[PDB]
Amino acid sequence: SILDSFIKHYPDVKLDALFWRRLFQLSHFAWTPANDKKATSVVRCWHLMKQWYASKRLRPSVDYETLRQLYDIMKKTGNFPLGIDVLRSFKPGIERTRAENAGKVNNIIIKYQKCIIKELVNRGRFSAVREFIDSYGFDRKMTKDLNI
Amino acid sequence: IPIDVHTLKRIISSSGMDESEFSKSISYLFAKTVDPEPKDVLSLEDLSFLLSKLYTQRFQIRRICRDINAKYSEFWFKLFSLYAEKVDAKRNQVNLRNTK
Amino acid sequence: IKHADKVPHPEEIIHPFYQPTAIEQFTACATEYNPSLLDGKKIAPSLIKHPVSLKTILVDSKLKFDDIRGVNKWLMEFVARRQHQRNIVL
Amino acid sequence: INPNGLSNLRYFLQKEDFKGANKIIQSSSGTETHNIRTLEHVKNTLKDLVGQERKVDVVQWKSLFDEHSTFLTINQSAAYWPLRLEYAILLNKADPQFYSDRVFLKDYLLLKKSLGQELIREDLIALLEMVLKTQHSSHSYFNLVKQNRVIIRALNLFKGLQTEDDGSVVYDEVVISLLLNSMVADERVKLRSLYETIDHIFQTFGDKLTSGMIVSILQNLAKIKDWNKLLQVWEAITPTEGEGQDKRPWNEFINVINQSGDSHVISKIVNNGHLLWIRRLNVNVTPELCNSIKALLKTAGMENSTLEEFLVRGT
Amino acid sequence: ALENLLAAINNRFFPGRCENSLHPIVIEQLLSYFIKTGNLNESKNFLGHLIKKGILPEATIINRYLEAIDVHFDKSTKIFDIRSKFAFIADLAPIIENYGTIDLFKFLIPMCRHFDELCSLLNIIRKSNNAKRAVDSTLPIFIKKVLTFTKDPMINSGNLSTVFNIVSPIYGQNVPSEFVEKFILSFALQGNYTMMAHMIDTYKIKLSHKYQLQIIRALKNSERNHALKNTGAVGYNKEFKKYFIEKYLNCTEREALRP
Repeated sequence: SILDSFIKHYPDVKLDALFWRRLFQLSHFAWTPANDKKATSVVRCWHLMKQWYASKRLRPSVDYETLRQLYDIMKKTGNFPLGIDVLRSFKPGIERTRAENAGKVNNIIIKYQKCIIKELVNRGRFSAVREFIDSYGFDRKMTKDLNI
Repeated sequence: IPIDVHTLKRIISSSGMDESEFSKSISYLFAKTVDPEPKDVLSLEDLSFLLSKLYTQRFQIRRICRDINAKYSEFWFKLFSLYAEKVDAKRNQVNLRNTK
Repeated sequence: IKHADKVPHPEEIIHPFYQPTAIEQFTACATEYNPSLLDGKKIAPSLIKHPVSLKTILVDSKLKFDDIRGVNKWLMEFVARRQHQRNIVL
Repeated sequence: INPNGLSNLRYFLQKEDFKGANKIIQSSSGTETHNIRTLEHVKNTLKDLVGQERKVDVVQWKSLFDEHSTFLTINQSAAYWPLRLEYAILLNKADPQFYSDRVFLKDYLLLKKSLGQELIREDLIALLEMVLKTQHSSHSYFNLVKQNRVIIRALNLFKGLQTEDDGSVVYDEVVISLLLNSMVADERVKLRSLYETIDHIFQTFGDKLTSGMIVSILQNLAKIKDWNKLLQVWEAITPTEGEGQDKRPWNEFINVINQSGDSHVISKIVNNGHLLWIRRLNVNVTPELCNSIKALLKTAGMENSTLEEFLVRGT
Repeated sequence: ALENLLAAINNRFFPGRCENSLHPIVIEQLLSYFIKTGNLNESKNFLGHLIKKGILPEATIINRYLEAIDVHFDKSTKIFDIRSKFAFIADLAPIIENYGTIDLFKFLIPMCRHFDELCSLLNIIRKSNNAKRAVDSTLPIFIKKVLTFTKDPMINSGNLSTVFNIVSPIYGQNVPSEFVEKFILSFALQGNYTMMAHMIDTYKIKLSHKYQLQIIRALKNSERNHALKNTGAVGYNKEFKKYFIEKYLNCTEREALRP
């Protein structure tokens, strides 16, 4: 409330990516899985930054392992998966202009591919050129379905 | 570059301990690096210049020395000791007041 | 969409005497709309690695900078190689 | 050889009698000097027309002095070229819509290069001058884009050989500063080439860096308010440290930061590093410089003893 | 038998490096033998090894390299070529610019597919002590290549003027009339009427007679090519060209043979 009352009574301020990242971490320590198994704080803040000044080209890369942690827990959104709701975060920073290679960024994206699950028709996986679409799943699911 | 490939790393780890031989060690450090100036052994202005360079590259040296991360702190302590004793040496001279 | 013909690094490109003058490097750096080298003539035999064929296929490339960041680094890195090759005596 | 040339053409040229004014110039021909006369004093009449504020006869004038384009005038092009440059700029300042900068390029820069005469350095300066004189439509980050397009193609005319420019115009001062100022107006519109341009300036032009471009870079960077990279370029010195004192203009930095000069950034730059290198590199502080820093710190923090009296007498 | 010997030696002595470690003279001899046997792959490998060892091969051997490359794929430069012709030039970059025989320059004249591509080429000839004889040998082929590119009269006109002002330092002054007329022949096309008008008075050729059927042939080609290029003929139109038509014309041809 303090910050909100501040920025509606003040011209726009340079809300850096650190501000949002620290806000996400604070919300993570705030939301309680036992009291509420629905991370309202993190998602609400995520919407806040997405609509902050319409998020004018808000495409940073600050190693959001918090999003990965949130995705680890599932079925906490309007749609049936929680992860695919988090998949909306993909559109900001698709180009990965700064995240060319190396670091933990590329390591979490290749680790982020677990968001896909089940054998369905996913032809909207533009992602980035030269993607290993044929290195996960397949034999681990069809044979199990047959055995059932 | 002030940090080198195991060279400054070998020096900051020293031959077990800095001992009194580290003064010439840092002398060679700012000798091979930029501004060699092979005319003196130690000068306060040179150390003041070198300190900013060390601060900027302190990120990388810690990265490489993250495995050891033990003699690193002692090396910084030794650098402080040399800085303090040089300051005291200047302080003995009156110049401007006493302990400016 | 088909491949965009992404520019390769100067190591891939092989040319004996192509020395890029300072004026052309300034031209490349001052361009903000799809910069390019040799005016995108598609004449640059490149030891490039295709995403599915990483076998150092040799092919002339457009050398058209899709973006603007890092192009300057590309020019300094290329000129450094050419100066090094020129310097060596036989 | 008509003696009436350059003495009566003006009266029929103000009224634009077409054939009435063209007959006299048609009768004027012969020697090379007469050819100059036919192509001379037309600039004076055109300037008089500009004094009369008449900018709808671009095509008629173009046909007029293209019909009588003598070969002898091109034969002594060394002295004729300034006359054509005056003509072309005058047309540009008179209704440039029909005489867009591209028309200037095709009719002057292209033809001059074809004819083989060497390009004098001043051509770029006038090009930038008249390009920044007027701007086109689409005033949403596209004035800069198309301005970059026209300028880059204009200078693309001489991406070949030296053309008697071993010290190419790039190495000439002023032209680079003006082009940098033209390719971005202010913080309202910022292009994606700034960082590449002045980084290229730093790496390559550091050997022959001059006060001109090192000053304009700061002046332009102030407009975009890009302090985070401004401090990188300032801290970056192509020679090893302050080899031969400090080449970077400290006074100009004080003057530019005095302008605008956000409280937070000046506080960070004064106290949080980015200072005390003056005493490290032992540069001489001009008395005017000392006064400027005194005024700055009077507006900025701690003008009394620290960082104002310090670095001046060595304290 | 020689190939068997080479394989046995390489495999037994040390597998991590080929015969390139031998004395350079033997490597040069091996290069000569391979070229005489047309083993381009081995030739390029050994030549690349020689350059990294700080050895300058003899001019004749490099020329033999060039002709072996030419004969391997029946030459016949085309769109498909050049790129295939590449991959055998990387090790030769040190010998271009620094050093460089005339056969090398002539070999690279055609592979310059762009004017700016050969701008550096002509620059390094002008920086070489062999500039005069190399220019003497390769100027006509250079003229053909530069004319092949830059179809538009304006851009090739500027290119030719640039080559003119950069070759004028070469030979100092009094360039042989053979190149003067050869340049004019390739220059009579398109435009730049004014600078050739200067050129005739610049040197002492002053020859308005038939260039053994070449002057009128050049005019014929220009008017034939006028439909394709220079259609507007801004400055090159007869309204302007009339003065030059009536200026240089010998009595042998009756008003340019009444064209």
